[PDB]
Amino acid sequence: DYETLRIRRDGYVLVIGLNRPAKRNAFDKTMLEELALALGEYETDTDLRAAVLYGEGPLFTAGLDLASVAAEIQGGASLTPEGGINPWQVDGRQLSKPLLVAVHGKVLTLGIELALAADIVIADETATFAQLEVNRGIYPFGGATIRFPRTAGWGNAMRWMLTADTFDAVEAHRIGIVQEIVPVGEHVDTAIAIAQTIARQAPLGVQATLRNARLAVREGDAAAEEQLVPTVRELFTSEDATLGVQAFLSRTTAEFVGR
Amino acid sequence: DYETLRIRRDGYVLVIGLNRPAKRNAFDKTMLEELALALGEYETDTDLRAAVLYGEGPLFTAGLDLASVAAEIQGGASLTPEGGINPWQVDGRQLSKPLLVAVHGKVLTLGIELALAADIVIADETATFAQLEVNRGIYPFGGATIRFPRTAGWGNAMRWMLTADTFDAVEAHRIGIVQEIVPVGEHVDTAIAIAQTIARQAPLGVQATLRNARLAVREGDAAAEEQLVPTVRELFTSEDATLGVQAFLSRTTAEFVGR
Amino acid sequence: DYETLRIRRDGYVLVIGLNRPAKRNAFDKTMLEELALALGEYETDTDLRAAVLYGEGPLFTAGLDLASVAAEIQASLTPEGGINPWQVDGRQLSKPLLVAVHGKVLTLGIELALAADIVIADETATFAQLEVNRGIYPFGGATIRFPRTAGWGNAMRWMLTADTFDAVEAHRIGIVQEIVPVGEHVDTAIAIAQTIARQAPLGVQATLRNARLAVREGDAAAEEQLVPTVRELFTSEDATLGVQAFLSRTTAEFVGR
Repeated sequence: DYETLRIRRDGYVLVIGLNRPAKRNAFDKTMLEELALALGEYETDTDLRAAVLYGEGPLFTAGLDLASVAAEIQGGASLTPEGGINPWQVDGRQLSKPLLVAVHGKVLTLGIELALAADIVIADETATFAQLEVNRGIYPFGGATIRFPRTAGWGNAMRWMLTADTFDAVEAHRIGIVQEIVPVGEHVDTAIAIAQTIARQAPLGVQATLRNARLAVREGDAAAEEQLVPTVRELFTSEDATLGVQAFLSRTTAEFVGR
Repeated sequence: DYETLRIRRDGYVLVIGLNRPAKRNAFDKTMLEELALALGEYETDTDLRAAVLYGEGPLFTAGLDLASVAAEIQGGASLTPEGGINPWQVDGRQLSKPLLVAVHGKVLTLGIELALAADIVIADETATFAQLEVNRGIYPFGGATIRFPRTAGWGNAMRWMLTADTFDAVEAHRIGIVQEIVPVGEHVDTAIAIAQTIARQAPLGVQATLRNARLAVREGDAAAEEQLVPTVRELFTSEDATLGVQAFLSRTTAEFVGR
Repeated sequence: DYETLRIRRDGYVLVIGLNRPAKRNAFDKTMLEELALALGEYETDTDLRAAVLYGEGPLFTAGLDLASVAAEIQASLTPEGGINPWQVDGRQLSKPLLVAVHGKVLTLGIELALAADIVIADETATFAQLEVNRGIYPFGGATIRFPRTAGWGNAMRWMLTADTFDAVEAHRIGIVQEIVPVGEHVDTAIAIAQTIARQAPLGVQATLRNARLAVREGDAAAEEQLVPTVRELFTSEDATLGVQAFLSRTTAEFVGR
C-alpha cells in the first residue's frame, strides 16, 4: 500500500505514521499525496471514529522538500489526488471526523500547520517549533496565518511567525497550540488513548460538534446558532440518542453504533 | 415568586441562585422558563446594573434534565416565554447588561455553556466541568460549539468537547473559561464584589462596551470600528460623562446615574 | 526630536519614544498627530523593516488629554500622510510594530499595545481600562481586540470594572508576550525587532497581510490567497537569496524584493 506512511488500526482509531525517517519526514511529492489519500480514505470509512497522526524516527517533520514539488507550487498545481483531502485543509474542505496530532523533536514550518489543522495536539517534552518560512524568503502558506493568531492570539502568533525564532513545548502549550505535554516518547500513546475516548462517544454527536464549530468560523455566529436546535432534533432521532439517554437514566455504560 | 430560583437584590446587583435541590439543579422546562423570565426582567429593570448567577447546594448544575425536555425538543417548541430571554443567548438576542456566573462543584453540559454565555466567570477551587453531551448521544447545543473554541482556542475546546472528559478549575482557568479561582465557598461573594465594582461604573459606558464588543463578533471589525467614535460622542452628551469628568478633576469617585 | 516624540533609527529599526513625561505621556492633539505622521512615514519608508514604540520617563502613557481634543471628537485627528496609530479607521500598518511598556499603561495605552504585533512589558507595568470609570467607554479598539486576544471573559473582567491588573495577568491573558526585568523592555523589543529585520521583508509583509485578511474578510478569503501569494514570493530576489543560503549553509542578506 503506502510507501511513505505507516498505517495501523486500533479498533475505531486510525493511526498514521509519517514514515521517511532517514529524511526526517520531510514532505516530498509522494508523502504529500499519500497523506492526502489516507485522510480522504479516513473521511469516507464509517468504521473509523478518530485518527492519530505522528512521525516515525527522531522528529515529527523537517517541513517541505521543495525540489520534490518545485514544479507543482510554481505552477499552482494541486497535490491532492482524487479522492484525497488536503491534509492542511485550506482549499475549502475540512475533515468531518476528529484528527489528533502527536509531536516530538523539531516541528518545522508545515509541521506547525499540520498541528494547527487538527483538533487535538499532544507533545512530548522534547518538542520544539519554528516557523522558518520568512527566514527562507517566503511565508507560512499552510494556514498558520489564519489559525495561529486565532489559537494563540495575534501577539503570541506574530512573535513566532515574524521572527522565525524557535519555541519549545512549554511555550506551545502556554499559547494554546499544544493541549498536553507528556514524557519523552509518550505522545503517540497519549494521543491514541484520547482518540479511544472520542471513539466511545456517539459519532454523530462528535460529527455535529465539529460541523457546527466549523460553520461558526466560516459563516459566523448567526449561521451556527440557526443550526443548533435543528441539529439536536435530528440527533434525538438517532438510535444513539435513545441508547445514550437510557444509559444515563439506568446509570449504565452506552455502546454507540453511529446511527 | 419563582419555584426553581432563589432571587435577591443587593442594591444595584441582582443575585440569582439555581435551586432544584432534589434534581441537582438540572434544568427542566420550569427552570429554563423561569431563568428566561428572570433575565428578561433584569434586562428591563434600569435599577439593576449587574447580575450574578450561581447554584444553591452542592453543585452549580447537573445540566439538562434530559426529559422533562427531550419530548418537547423532539417536536420543535421554543422554551423562551413571552417577556423572557434565552439565558444561553443563542437565538439572536443577548443581554444588554453584565452577567457574572459563580460556579462550584459539578458544572455539567449547559452549565459550561451558561458560563460561556456570561461576561465574567468565578470558580471556587472545587469546581469541575464536563461537556457530557456526546456521551449521551447528542452534542453541545447551547453555544459551546461557538464560544468554547473562541475562548480556549480550537484544540483546547475540542479536547473537552469531543471526549466528554472531566476537567478541573485549574484547567478551566488556564484555557480562559474561568477568570479567577478562589477558595472553597467564596465564589458567589467574589462574583458579587466584582458586580458591585461594575455597578459603580457608568452604566451607559458599560452597556456600550458590551454592545460594541458584540457587534464586532456579529458583523466584523469594520462594523464595530464604524460605531466607535459616534458612540463615544453620544456618551459625552450624557449626565454621567460630566459626572465622570468632575471626579477625574477632583480625584474622587463618581456617583453615576445611568444617563 | 519632533516635539512630543523622540525618534531614532537603529539600522532597519525605527524607535519611537513618547516624550511628554511632565504630562505623563498623555496624548494631546499634538502627540496624536505626531505619532500619526511618524507611523505614516514608517509605512512608506522601505528602509524600515520594524518599529518599536515606548514611553520616555516613568510610564508608558496616562491616556488621553481630553481637553486638548474635546472640540474635535465632540473631526479626524489623522493628518495628511498620517495613519491612526490605533488603526481603527479601515487602515493598518503593512509592517510590524512592537510596543514596549513599563509603569502605568492606561486607557489608550492598552489599545496601542492591542493594535501592535508584539508587546513586551517590564515587571513594573500595570494596566487599567479606566474609560467606564469616567463616564465613557473604550473607543480605540479594545472592544474588538481585547476579547479576541484574551477571550471574552478575561477581557470583560477588566473592561467592565476599570480595575487595575498587572504584567503577570496581562501576560496570562495574551496581551503581553514577554515580561522582562525592570527597564529591559525597550532593549528586548529592539532585539526582537532586529530579528524581524533580518527576515525577508516581503515574507514578513505577506504574513501580516494574509493574517489581517483572515480577520477582515474570513478564512476563505485568506485561504484563496495562500498559494498565489507564495507563488509571487517564489519569483522574488529574496526567495532566490533564501534558497541560495539554505543550499550553501550561509545566512542570507535579504533586499526586500
